[PDB]
Amino acid sequence: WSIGSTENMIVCFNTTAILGAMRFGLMPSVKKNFNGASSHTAMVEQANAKTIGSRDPSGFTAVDVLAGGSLATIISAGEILAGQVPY
Amino acid sequence: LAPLYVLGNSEQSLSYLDGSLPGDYGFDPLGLSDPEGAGGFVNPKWLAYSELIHGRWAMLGVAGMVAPEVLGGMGIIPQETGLVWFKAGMIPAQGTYDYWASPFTIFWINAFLMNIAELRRAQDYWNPGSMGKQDFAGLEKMLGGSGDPAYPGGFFNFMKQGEKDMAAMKTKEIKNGRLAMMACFGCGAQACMTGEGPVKNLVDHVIDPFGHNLLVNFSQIGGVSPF
Amino acid sequence: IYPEFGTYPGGGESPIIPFGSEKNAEREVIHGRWAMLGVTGAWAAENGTGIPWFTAGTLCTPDDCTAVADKFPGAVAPLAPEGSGYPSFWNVLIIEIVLVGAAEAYRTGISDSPFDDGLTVGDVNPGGRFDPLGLAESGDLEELKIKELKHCRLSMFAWLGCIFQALATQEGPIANWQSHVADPVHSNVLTNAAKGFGFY
Amino acid sequence: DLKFDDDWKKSNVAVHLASLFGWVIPSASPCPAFPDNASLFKVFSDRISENLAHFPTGPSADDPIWLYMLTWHMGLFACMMFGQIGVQARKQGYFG
Ligand code: CLA
Ligand SMILES: CC(/C=C/C=C(C)/C=C/[C@@]12O[C@]1(C)C[C@@H](O)CC2(C)C)=C\C=C\C=C(C)\C=C\C=C(C)\C=C\[C@@]12O[C@]1(C)C[C@@H](O)CC2(C)C
Ligand SMILES: CC1=C[C@H](O)CC(C)(C)[C@H]1/C=C/C(C)=C/C=C/C(C)=C/C=C/C=C(C)/C=C/C=C(\C)CCC1=C(C)C[C@H](O)CC1(C)C
Ligand SMILES: CC1=C[C@H](O)CC(C)(C)[C@H]1/C=C/C(C)=C/C=C/C(C)=C/C=C/C=C(C)/C=C/C=C(\C)CCC1=C(C)C[C@H](O)CC1(C)C
Ligand SMILES: CC1=C(/C=C/C(C)=C/C=C/C(C)=C/C=C/C=C(C)/C=C/C=C(C)/C=C/C2=C(C)CCCC2(C)C)C(C)(C)CCC1
Repeated sequence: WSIGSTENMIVCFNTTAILGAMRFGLMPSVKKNFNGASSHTAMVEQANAKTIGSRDPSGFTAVDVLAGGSLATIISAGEILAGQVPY
Repeated sequence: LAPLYVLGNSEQSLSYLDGSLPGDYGFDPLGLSDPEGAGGFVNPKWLAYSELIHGRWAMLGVAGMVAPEVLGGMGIIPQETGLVWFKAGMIPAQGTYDYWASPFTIFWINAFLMNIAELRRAQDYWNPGSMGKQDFAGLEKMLGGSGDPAYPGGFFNFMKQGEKDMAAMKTKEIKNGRLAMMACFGCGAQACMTGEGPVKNLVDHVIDPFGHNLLVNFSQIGGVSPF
Repeated sequence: IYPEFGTYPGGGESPIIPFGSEKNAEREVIHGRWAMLGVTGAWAAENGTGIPWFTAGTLCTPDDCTAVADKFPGAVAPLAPEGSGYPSFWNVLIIEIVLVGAAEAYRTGISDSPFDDGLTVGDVNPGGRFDPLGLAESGDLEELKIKELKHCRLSMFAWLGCIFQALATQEGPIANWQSHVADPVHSNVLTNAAKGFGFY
Repeated sequence: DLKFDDDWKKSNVAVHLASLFGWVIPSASPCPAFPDNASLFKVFSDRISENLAHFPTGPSADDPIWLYMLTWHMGLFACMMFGQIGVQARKQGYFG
C-alpha cells in the first residue's frame, strides 16, 4: 500500500464520490433523505435535522461527513477484498 | 462562531448553551447537558464541574509526563529519576523506581491524602459554604469557598492572579484543560502503540514526520515489549 | 475582474484587438471550455499512459483501433475484447460524430432543443439543465463566471503551449515538464533553440 | 364495493413474460463459480437433458439436478412474485 496505489485510489475515489453525492442532494443525507418522502425519485428536507449546525453553504454536517466516510470505507472494503478471497 | 465549533451545536444544544458558562462554544452534539430531564450524574452542573476537574488533572498529568523526561534528557534532573511517565512506578511490570517507601505504601499514602482532599472538595460541590464552618484544624478560614464549586477564591487563589480579566482567564483555563485532556489521551495512546515516552514520540515526528507517524507505527505497534 | 491583464467582455475592451463581433465572447468561452478539456485530457493521458496527446491521434485507425483496449490507468477491464478488432475505428468515430453532432446541433439550435424548459440557444452557461449540482445558485456564479473565463484563457494558452512544444521538442508536454522541473537551467525553450529544435 | 372482485389475479401477460425472461436471462448469464463459467440455467438444462434420456427412470437422489432445480425455481418464483407486487403497486398508489 502507498499513496497512488490502487487500494488508496479506490477508497479516495469512493469517499469523494459519496460525499459529493450527499452534499449536492444526490444521496440521502442528514438534512435531506427519504424520511417522510413520497416516492423513490424524490427526497425531502428533514425538519428535525434542519439547521443541526454547519458552516457549509449547502448545510453539510459532520454527521453527514461521518456517514459518507463510513459508507465509503464499507464499499471500498467490499471492492478491494474482492480478488483477495483464496478460492 | 468558528469552524469545528458549529459541528456540535444544534437546536437542542443552542437552547441551553447560552454562552456565559466558561468556554461555552455550543459544542454539545449529544443531549447530555439538557437541563430538562436532568438527573444523576448527567446534570449540566456536574458535567461542567467534572470537565473542569478533568482539565486541571490533565494539565497536571501532561506536565508530569513531559517534565521528568525532558529534564532527564537535557540533564536537569537525575537520569534514574527522569523516567518516562509509564515506567516511573505506575506499572511495576513496565517499570519502577526505588523511592523512599514501597510503591504500594506510597499508593496508600497518596490514597488517603486524596481521600481527605477530594471529599472536602465534594462537600463544597454539594454544600458550598459548609467547608469553612467546622473546625478543620484551624484551616477552614481559608477553605470557605466562593459559592461556585469550580472556582473557590480562598487559599487556592493566594496569588490573586487573573483578577483584572477573570472572565478571559476563566476561558483560558477551560481551553487549556481541553487541550491537556487531548494531550494526555494522546500520550497514553502513543505510549500504548509506540512503546516510548511522549517527548521521544514528539522529536521522532519532528525529525522524520513520514517515518514516525501513526500509519508507519502500525507495523511496529509495540516497539520493544517489556512483557 | 482582471487585475492580471486585459478584461472580460462585459466591461472594458482589449487594446490588443478590438472587440469586433459580439459573438466572439460566446466563441471564446466555448473555445476555452474545449481547451480545458483538451489540456486536461493531454495531461491525464500522458500522466497514466505516457504517450503524448498528439501522437495519440493514431490511438485508433481503421485498420488498428482495438489497440485502445485497456489503455486507461487502473481500468477494470479492456474497452473491448482484446484482439477482436470489434472496436473498429469506423464504429468509434461514427458513434462519436453522432453524439457530438447531436450535442452541438442541440447547442446551437441547428436541429432542435429536446428539453422544453428554457435553455436559450446562444448562451455560454444556461444552467437550467446543465447545472445539476446547483453551484451557481449556491452563490458566486458571477465570481465563478470570471473564474471560468480566466481558466478558459489560461487553458487555451496552455493548449497553444502543448502544440508549440510538440512542434519543437517532439517529446510531449509532461516529459517536457519533468525535464524542466528536474534541471530548469538547461531545460527551457532557449536551450532547445540552441540544439535547434531538432530542425537546425 | 364489498363484493368480491373476480379480477383479483390481475393477470398481466407483460408481467408473466418480464418475470420469466428477466430471471431466465440472468440465470443464463456466465457464472464463474460453475465449471467452464456455465450458468445456473446452463447446468440445470444439462441435468434435464441427461435425465430425460432415461425418461421413466428418475434422477438419482445424489444427482445435482435437485439443487439446480431449487436454486433456479426460487429465483424464478421470486421474480414472478416481486414482479406482480411491483407492477400492481406501481399501478396503484403504493409508490407514486
Ligand atoms: C427478484 C426480483 C425482484 C425484486 C427484488 C424487485 C424489486 C423491486 N421492484 Mg420489481 N419487478 C421485478 C422483479 C423484482 N423487483 C420484475 C420481474 C418486474 C417485471 C414484472 C418488476 C416490475 C416492477 C415495477 C413496475 C416496479 C418495481 C419496483 C420495485 C422496487 C420496489 C419494491 C418492491 O416491489 O419489491 C420489494 C423489494 C425489496 C428489495 C425490499 C426488500 C426485500 C427483502 C430484502 C427480501 C428479498 C429477497 C430477495 C428478492 C432474494 C430472492 C431470492 C429468494 C431465494 C429468497 C424494488 C427495488 C417499483 C419501483 O419503485 O422500482 C423503481 C416499481 O414501480 N418492480
Ligand atoms: C481525553 C479526555 C476526555 C475526552 C472527552 C471527549 C472528547 C468528549 C467529547 C464530548 O463531550 C463533548 C466535548 C461533547 C459531546 O456532546 C460529545 C462528546 C463526543 C461525548 C480526558 C482525558 C483526561 C486525562 C486525565 C484526567 C489525565 C490524567 C493524568 C494524571 C492524574 C496523572 C498521571 C500521572 O501520575 C501518573 C499516573 C504516573 C506519573 O508518572 C505520570 C503522571 C502523568 C503525572
Ligand atoms: C484531450 C486530447 C487528448 C488526445 O490524446 C489527443 C486530442 C487531440 C484528442 C486531445 C483533444 C483536443 C481538444 C478538444 C482541443 C481543444 C482545443 C481548443 C479549443 C483550443 C483553443 C485554442 C485557442 C487559441 C489558440 C487562441 C489563441 C488566441 C490568442 C493567443 C490571442 C488572444 C488575445 C485576445 C483575443 C485579446 C487579448 O487582449 C490579446 C490576445 C491577442 C493575446
Ligand atoms: C457545469 C457544472 C454544473 C454543476 O451544477 C456543478 C459542476 C461543478 C459539476 C459544473 C461542472 C464543471 C466542470 C465539468 C469543470 C471542468 C473543469 C476542468 C476539466 C478543468 C481543467 C482545467 C485545466 C486547466 C486550466 C489547465 C491548465 C494547464 C496548465 C497550466 C498547463 C501546464 C503545462 C504546460 C502547457 C506545459 C508542460 O510541459 C506540461 C503542463 C501540462 C504542466
Ligand atoms: C472540500 C472542502 C474541504 C475538504 C473537505 C474534505 C476532503 C473532507 C473529507 C472528509 C473525509 C475523508 C472523511 C472521512 C471519514 C471516514 C470515516 C468516518 C471512516 C469510517 C470507517 C469505518 C466506520 C470502518 C468500519 C470498518 C472497519 C473498522 C473494519 C471493518 C470494515 C468496516 C469498513 C465496516 C475543507 C474542509 C478543507 C474546506 C471546505 C470544502
